[PDB]
Amino acid sequence: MSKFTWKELIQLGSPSKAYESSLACIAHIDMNAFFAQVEQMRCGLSKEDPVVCVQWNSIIAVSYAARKYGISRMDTIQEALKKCSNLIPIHTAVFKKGEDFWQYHDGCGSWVQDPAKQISVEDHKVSLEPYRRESRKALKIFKSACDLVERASIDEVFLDLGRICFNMLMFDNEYELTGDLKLKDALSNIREAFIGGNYDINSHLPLIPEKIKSLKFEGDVFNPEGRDLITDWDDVILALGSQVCKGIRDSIKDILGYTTSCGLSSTKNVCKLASNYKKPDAQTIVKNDCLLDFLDCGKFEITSFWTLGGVLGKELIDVLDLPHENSIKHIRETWPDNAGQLKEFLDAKVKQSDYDRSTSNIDPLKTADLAEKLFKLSRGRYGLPLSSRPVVKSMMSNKNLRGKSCNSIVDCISWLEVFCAELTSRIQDLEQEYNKIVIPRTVSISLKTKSYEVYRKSGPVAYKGINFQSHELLKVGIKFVTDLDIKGKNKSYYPLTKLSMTITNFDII
DNA sequence: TCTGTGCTCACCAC
DNA sequence: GTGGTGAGC
Ligand SMILES: Nc1ncnc2c1ncn2[C@H]1C[C@H](O)[C@@H](COP(=O)(O)OP(=O)(O)OP(=O)(O)O)O1
Ligand SMILES: [Ca+2]
Ligand SMILES: [Ca+2]
Ligand SMILES: [Ca+2]
Ligand SMILES: [Ca+2]
Repeated sequence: MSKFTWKELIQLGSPSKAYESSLACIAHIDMNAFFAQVEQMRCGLSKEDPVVCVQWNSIIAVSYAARKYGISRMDTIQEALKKCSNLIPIHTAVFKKGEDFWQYHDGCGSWVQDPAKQISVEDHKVSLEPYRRESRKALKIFKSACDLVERASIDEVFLDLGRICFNMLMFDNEYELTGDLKLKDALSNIREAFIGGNYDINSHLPLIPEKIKSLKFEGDVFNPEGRDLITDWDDVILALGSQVCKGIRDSIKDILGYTTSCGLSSTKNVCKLASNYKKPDAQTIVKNDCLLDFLDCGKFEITSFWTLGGVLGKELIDVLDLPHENSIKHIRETWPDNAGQLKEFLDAKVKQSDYDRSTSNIDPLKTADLAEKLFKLSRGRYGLPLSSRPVVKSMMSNKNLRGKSCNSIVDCISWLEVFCAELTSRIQDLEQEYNKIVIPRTVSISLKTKSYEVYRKSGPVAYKGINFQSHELLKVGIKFVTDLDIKGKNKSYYPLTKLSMTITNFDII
């Protein structure tokens, strides 16, 4: 008999509950050196070209070819050039003050000797739109290939591979395990059993068939301990996932040119670590059996977990007297029976004045949740559902001003054109994300004076029509900046040190 | 193979 | 209400 029940297997077929099954097959896919690849691709360059994406004098993304020279985000452009003279730095696109479009100034930048070809920080604003556009393309590819996709960030997704896995397992007559061997023949038992319907759902699954063990994982399977690859149905699901996953990743590579790193496990949190384990263009598979091996390999700490890499993670180091090293094993070793034992410990720790509820990130009421979470996380069995992102509350386009650039109403107005164009662009990236029409009803203009005093005017934006139009947003912005200018006469004001436009009260009609 | 004249977003103590 | 801040790119 198998460790797993029919109920846990069948649940993969359900988007709502697939993640809760210990048989969950989840993937985390992260674009390698994302802005550098998008610039590489746009400029017709190879994967092995040492390109660097730059903002002013900083490096914001470093291609894996560039990293062979010890270049990193830490280096300034000039520094990175001393490591590799053949470096290809590419500035992000920029808005020019007073223009409503961004553009690329190729062969320009602070590293370029010629004074003619610079991108002055004083007169320009970075646009990340090209990276947003590319991310959106990636997203349409992922969404086409998988019925539940979470957009974790601009270059990251989670995929719930449940349906695909389950359906491939049960109904896929195409697939070849080997020459003269197919899935339908290798899995005839469980497939006949499933259609048969004669199982009780809490009945355990039949033992995997010897013939299934020839099923190949795609990518790098992390078992330091040389465990057997396929011992149970979870390993069958994960292996099927890995194949499905490579194909999706090859899609991204073939349509858009981007390499990715990918983590495959039964859990999001573990997927996130695993995608990051090998870069670039690698798939890391972590089987449930190798979970402990993986978490204990020495690269990870309590602090590695998502939402525990912040101050809350620190408090947990202090509040559980955690070792600086091997803290994952530690937490599992200290409370090996159940969430309860650690919950109680937290409660006991809380009361003695080792801390005050003024600077604390730990909620006493919901202390169980924390204990379940850590207990689960430490064994790599804490499964969160994939979710969509919260609707957008506000969008701001800002410029921190240096110099005397903003010395007048017309200067402001020139910066406003840029903010307004950028915001208009971003409304659209959202209209396409939501496939619904999105209009902001309120605008706010803010500025900091020469002496850093804040001025702000906030109000409704009138549309002479049903459709949002950029020029209407600008018009209200102009009025507000004009009113604020009047407000500041004979007071510290110009030259300004900051100016921004924030939209809010989005109607998602 | 963390960082600064980065950039943005959301939260909640004052 | 929001500036300072925390967090994430
Ligand atoms: N500290 C930062 N400053 C500016 N831009 C950043 C920073 N961190 C990330 N970004 C931008 C540029 C990155 O290409 C993109 C995605 O971030 P991230 O995935 O962490 O790194 P990456 O894709 O550049 O490298 P990796 O291959 O390690 O994922 O977001
Ligand atoms: Ca990345
Ligand atoms: Ca990332
Ligand atoms: Ca097992
Ligand atoms: Ca302590």
